[PDB]
Amino acid sequence: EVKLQQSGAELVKPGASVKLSCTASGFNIKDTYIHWVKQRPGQGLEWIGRINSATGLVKYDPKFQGKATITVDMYSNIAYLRLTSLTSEDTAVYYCGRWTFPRYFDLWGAGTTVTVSSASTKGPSVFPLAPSGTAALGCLVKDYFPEPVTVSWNSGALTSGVHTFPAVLQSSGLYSLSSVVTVPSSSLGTQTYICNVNHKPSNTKVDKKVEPKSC
Amino acid sequence: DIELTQSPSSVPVTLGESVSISCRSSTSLLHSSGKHRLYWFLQRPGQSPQLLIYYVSNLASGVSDRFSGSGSGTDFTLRISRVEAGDFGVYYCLQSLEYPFTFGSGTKLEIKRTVAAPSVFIFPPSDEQLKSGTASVVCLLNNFYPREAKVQWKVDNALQSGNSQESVTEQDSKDSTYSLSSTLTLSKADYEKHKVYACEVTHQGLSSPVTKSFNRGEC
Ligand SMILES: N[C@@H](Cc1cc(=O)oc2cc(O)ccc12)C(=O)O
Repeated sequence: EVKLQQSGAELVKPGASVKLSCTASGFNIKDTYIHWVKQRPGQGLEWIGRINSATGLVKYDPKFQGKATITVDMYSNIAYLRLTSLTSEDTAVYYCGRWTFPRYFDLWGAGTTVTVSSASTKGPSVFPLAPSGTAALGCLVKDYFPEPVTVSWNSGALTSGVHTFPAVLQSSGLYSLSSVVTVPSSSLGTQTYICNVNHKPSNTKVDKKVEPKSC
Repeated sequence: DIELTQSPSSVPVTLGESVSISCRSSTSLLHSSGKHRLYWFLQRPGQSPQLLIYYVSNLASGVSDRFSGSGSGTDFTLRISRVEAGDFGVYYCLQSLEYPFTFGSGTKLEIKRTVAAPSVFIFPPSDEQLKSGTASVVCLLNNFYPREAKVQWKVDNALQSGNSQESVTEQDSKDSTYSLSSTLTLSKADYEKHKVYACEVTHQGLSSPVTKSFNRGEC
C-alpha cells in the first residue's frame, strides 16, 4: 500500500533543465528522508543526495553541486530532483528512495529515464511475429528514439514464457527490439494474443493483435 | 569520500551452491553507536535496488534468510547459501558513516547451470511492414546455455552478411538460460526477388547445426 511513483521518461536538449518528481502514497513524505540515485546506461549506482522531508535540508555528493537540486512539497507529498546545464553525462535512470529510522531503505520508485539529445523523438512501428507442442509468436518494435519502451502481453494477463529483448541501435541511430512468448500450439485457434507497446517520449501507445499467418 | 571496493566485478556460482562476495572500505565504518554503517542491495535486471542487509548482519524485513552478512573494521562479506535463479543481478554495498553516502562499484552474480540447446524459430516479415517498403526477418534462439551461439542468414542458399543484428537477454529469472533474437533487414524489392530464407544456428548444446527456413509466398 505504501508506494513511490516517479514521473515519466524525458528527452531534453543539451544546456536545458529538467525537474523529476517522486510522489508518496500510503504515508506522509514529511516523516521520511528522500534519497536520489543516478545510474548511467550499463554503469553502477551513484548517490546524488538526500533531503530531510520534515526540514527541507539536503546533503549532496559534491560531484553534483551546481547541477542537482533536491526539494520537497510537504503538502502535496512530492519530492523533486532538478538538473541544470544538461550534457550527455546526465543521460541516466534516476531513482528516488525513502529512509526512516525503523525501516531503513525499504521503498524505491521504479526510476525515470532521462535522455539528453539534440535529436527529435521518434515513435516505434509495431509489427506482428506470427506463429508458424509449443509455438512462438511476438512483436517487432522498430525505429524509436529515445529509450525506453514498455511491452506487455494481453494487458499483463500473460507473463509466463515472455522474453522482451534489450534494445539494439541500428545504423540509423534508432533503437529496435522484439518481445516473444511461447504458448501451447492448441491455443492458436482459441486464445487471442495482443502486444501492448508504450513509448512516453513520443506519446505513443499501440496494441497489435498477433494471429496465425495466412491462407 | 569513503571508497568501497567490490572485488571481483563478476563471480560465477552453481544453482543450489553457496557464494561469498566482498566489500572493503578505505576507513573503519564503526559508528559511536557500535553499529557498522554498511548496507547490501540487490539490483535485478530492469528493477530498482532492493535492500537485503542493514548494518552488516541484519536481515531486512521480507528478505529470504538465505542472505546473511559479517565483517568489521574495513572488510565485509555478503553470503548467499543455496543460490536460486531469482538471485541473478548486481550486488552493491553502501556506507552511511559519513556524507556523502557512497556505493561500491557492484559485483555481478553469474549463475552456472547445465548446457541447454536452443529452440529455433523463424518469422517472415508482416504484410503490414512490407507496405512500408522494408522487410525484417527474425530468428529466435530460445532458452539456451551457455551464452555463445552463431547465427548465419542465407537467402536462396547465398550466405548473407552485413544486413543483420542481434540481441541477447540476461540470465532468465526462473531457469538461468539465455535467449537471442537476430533480425535480417532487406528492401521490399530484394525480398520479393528471392525465395528461400534460412537461419542456421550453431551452439555447443547441439550435435550439429540447426536450420529453420521458409519459402516466400508458400504459407
Ligand atoms: N542523523 C542521520 C539520520 C539518517 C538519515 C538518512 O537519510 O539516512 C540514514 C542512514 C543511516 O544508516 C543512519 C542515519 C541516517 C543523518 O542525517 O545521516
